Amino acid sequence: WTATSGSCKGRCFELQEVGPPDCRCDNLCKSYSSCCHDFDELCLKTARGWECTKDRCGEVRNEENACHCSEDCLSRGDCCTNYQVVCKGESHWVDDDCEEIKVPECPAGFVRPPLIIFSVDGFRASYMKKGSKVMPNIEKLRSCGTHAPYMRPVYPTKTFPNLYTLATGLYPESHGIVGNSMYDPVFDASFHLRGREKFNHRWWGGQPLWITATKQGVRAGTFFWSVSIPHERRILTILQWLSLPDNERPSVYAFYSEQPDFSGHKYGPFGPEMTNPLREIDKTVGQLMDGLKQLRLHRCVNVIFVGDHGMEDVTCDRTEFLSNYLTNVDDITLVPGTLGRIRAKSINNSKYDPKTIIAALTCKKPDQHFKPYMKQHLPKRLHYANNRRIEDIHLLVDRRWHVARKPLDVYKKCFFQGDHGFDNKVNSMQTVFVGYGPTFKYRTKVPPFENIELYNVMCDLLGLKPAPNNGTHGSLNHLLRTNTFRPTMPDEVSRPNYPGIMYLQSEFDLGCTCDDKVENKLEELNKRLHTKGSTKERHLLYGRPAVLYRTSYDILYHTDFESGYSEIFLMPLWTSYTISKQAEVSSIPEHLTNCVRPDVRVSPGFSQNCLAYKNDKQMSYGFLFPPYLSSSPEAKYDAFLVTNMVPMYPAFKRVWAYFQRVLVKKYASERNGVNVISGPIFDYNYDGLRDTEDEIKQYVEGSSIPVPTHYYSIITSCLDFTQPADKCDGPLSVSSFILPHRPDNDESCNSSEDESKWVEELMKMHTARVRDIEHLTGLDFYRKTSRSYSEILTLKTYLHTYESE
Ligand SMILES: *[C@@H]1O[C@H](CO)[C@@H](O[C@@H]2O[C@H](CO)[C@@H](O[C@@H]3O[C@H](CO[C@H]4O[C@H](CO)[C@@H](O)[C@H](O[C@H]5O[C@H](CO)[C@@H](O)[C@H](O)[C@@H]5O[C@H]5O[C@H](CO)[C@@H](O)[C@H](O)[C@@H]5O)[C@@H]4O)[C@@H](O)[C@H](O[C@H]4O[C@H](CO)[C@@H](O)[C@H](O)[C@@H]4O[C@H]4O[C@H](CO)[C@@H](O)[C@H](O)[C@@H]4O)[C@@H]3O)[C@H](O)[C@H]2NC(C)=O)[C@H](O)[C@H]1NC(C)=O
Ligand SMILES: CC(=O)N(CCCCn1ccnc1)Cc1ccc(Nc2ccc(C(C)C)cc2)nc1
Ligand SMILES: [Ca+2]
Ligand SMILES: [Cl-]
Ligand SMILES: [K+]
Ligand SMILES: [Zn+2]
Repeated sequence: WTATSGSCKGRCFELQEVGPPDCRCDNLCKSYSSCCHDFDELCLKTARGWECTKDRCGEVRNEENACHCSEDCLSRGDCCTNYQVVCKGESHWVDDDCEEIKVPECPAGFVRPPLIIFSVDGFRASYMKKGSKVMPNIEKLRSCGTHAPYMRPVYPTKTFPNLYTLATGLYPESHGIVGNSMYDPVFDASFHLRGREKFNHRWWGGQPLWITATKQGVRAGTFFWSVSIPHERRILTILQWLSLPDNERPSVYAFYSEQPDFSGHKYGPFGPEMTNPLREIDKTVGQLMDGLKQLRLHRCVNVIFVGDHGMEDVTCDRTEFLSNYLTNVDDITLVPGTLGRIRAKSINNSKYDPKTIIAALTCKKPDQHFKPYMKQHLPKRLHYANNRRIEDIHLLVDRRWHVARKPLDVYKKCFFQGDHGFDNKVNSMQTVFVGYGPTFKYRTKVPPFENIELYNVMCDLLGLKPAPNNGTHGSLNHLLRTNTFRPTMPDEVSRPNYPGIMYLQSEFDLGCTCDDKVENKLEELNKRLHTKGSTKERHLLYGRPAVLYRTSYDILYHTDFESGYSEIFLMPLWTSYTISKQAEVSSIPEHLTNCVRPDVRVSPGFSQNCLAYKNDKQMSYGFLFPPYLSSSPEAKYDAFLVTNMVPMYPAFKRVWAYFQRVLVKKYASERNGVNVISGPIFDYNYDGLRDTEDEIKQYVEGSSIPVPTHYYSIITSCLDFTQPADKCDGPLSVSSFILPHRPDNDESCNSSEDESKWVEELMKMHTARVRDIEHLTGLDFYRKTSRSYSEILTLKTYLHTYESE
């Protein structure tokens, strides 16, 4: 019930929300069917339109007008945005030359430059170039301010997940808005686009920017706009709020546009119908900037022009139907479209089996346009699993396609030409970022970055301490002229042991053998030097990784590689080695094929054993530093130490062996040498965070050797590839991956072919940021470089995407 008989008289677009049954006058009351009876008349005036014309100049104020051209309008804060232009000989903001904003130029009583977030739904990154002719205001913001070529959205590349990631700095699995549609089994409640459930606060986790601001004494405009409020009214409402007295005036505001997403769905991303929507957004930007100029705020306000996701060409004829795959189609519920999520239709049906559903969906047709995954097998860069609202079974849908349950769903639910939702690495889903204002840099282009980073910067722009989130605070310092956040490196928690030779060979009873007895002060001085770290500078280029949790581990030096060996997990946490452009690949000699060697620096009790691998019929083993890359026959023996060995399913060894034998050398060739850090990851509860030992669900049979869920590598070289990786004077270049450690290659439909046809494609799909590896390992990389710490944070958030330009 709402007592709609109250009135909006002097309450139009009020900032405090009133609770039922009192009637509302705020910018969301329409959406709730709760506005006062006189809201339209009072608050949504339209008379005479939105622009001053010469004849209205100095009019007598008529309060019926949508906006005003009378002399008192600047004091009242409610002129038409073109008032000064038409009536006072002023120029439109877009016509003025740009001039650097070195310091905020604000009216008296402004405590800080306000922040205005101008968000545009469906605004694809390439519209900045392709549409540039018809967007002069947006083009001026972009060229005069700070801009990225694109900004990466979160997965799924849907509206609400992305807008709420913008507002919180959190992945969707952590903020809880994991799609535009959801079922929460604990609430037994469903969230949808249409309806009222979605307004219930229990869906919405984390702490969005408006709440962060309010808790710390910074007032916020209400960010959400009901759809029938016209854009011109939204802009005039923001500008009016900006004329409130100091004590009442918000410092942060948002505007939202349903365009260009609305028309992109109907016409496709580049339909000729798309020009008009882009012109219209531009005109809205021009209204805002003109309105700020009138208020003397155009060199005071920081403006962020930001999109949520792009738009791809997708048509009804490109739908895959689960009825072409599953016999039991009526026993499942599908969340359909540009992603798939599958769960059981009834929890009372115990003949529902996810394994047989996955199998029926796996590489069943030559051209199949979606790939099924248990959510924990999805690429870790998507961070899309650790939420009860995310169904165990997921379908990653190819760009340009939909998945649906049955054909009748597509014509009794073509009607559309664009859609979005796909993998957040897809070019068509990339969106835009421009920052313009005193706090942003002048005419500066910055590299693409991820939208989870923006919340931190929005907090910096408003002098707020960000709530805990998934941005890496400091990684976007290079966007800002001032207000940078000067992070310190985390403190190492565990210091390493440096074991010398402490064990005789016969103390080990590991069931390992090696043909290594084939056997000098010239050479013997040298090997001692190597075991004490004499080549450490060559193989450990950026310092040892810091261990940021409590653990027991040893640093182990060798000719060709250095490792941080965990006595708790019985394997290295990290292995570090450098491969020059000139390095040679060799084979594993015939006599050494099954060689494993006890490491006399590490107790038997803290070593793996070969008997466990013999007894475990499913599990084999691999090496972190690859024997193929040994610098010499004698050095090669180091690669077979039991302390360089890790458990690997045979299927995964096909992947690993190809990476180590072929690809590392290819990279050293292309990049002028590479430094590699490889190691295991254990994320059995799929939370993106390192597992403690009591979370491990699987061990090599009969032993305490834990089995990794994933293997990572960080591959660093010099950004200026004219310098070799080990003598780089400036910025670095990095690519990384987190490969899932699986007992089959069912993910790779071409896996029966030679590794050269499928392995690198797998690795590309599992590309990662150094930062993703840091969360999964509790390690901190790049601690000793000649680079600024902020620049290193940016490197650590880098994702190498493999998309074309
Ligand atoms: C991205 O950034 C985010 C934010 O920094 C990172 O997420 C954080 O990770 C922390 C570590 O996992 C986690 O800390 C836990 O918090 C528990 C208290 O949680 C409540 O309070 C906070 C603070 O306001 C609030 O934010 C939480 O909100 C969550 O929950 C509701 C849903 O219930 C949602 O509205 C919201 O969306 C959010 O959900 C997300 O997180 C939860 C987990 O909290 C997931 O279940 C969801 O899927 C969703 O992703 C909460 O309202 C606290 O109680 C925990 O402490 C337990 O564990 C420690 C171990 O050290 C132990 O000391 C304690 O005793 C306790 O154990 C007890 O519970 C156990 C499990 O139930 C049980 O086994 C034991 O026997 C004990 O009884 C813990 O400290 C923090 O909450 C989240 N924060 C957020 C916002 O998500 C995220 O990790 C980053 N991602 C990456 C990859 O880096
Ligand atoms: C009410 C409603 O349902 N919508 C969404 C329609 C989805 C349509 N759609 C479906 C498929 N494709 C497109 C409208 C909406 C959205 C955001 C918003 N304000 C806002 C501004 C800034 C921010 C961040 C940037 C801080 C967050 C929120 N006001 C209104
Ligand atoms: Ca974990
Ligand atoms: Cl969805
Ligand atoms: K075995
Ligand atoms: Zn859309």
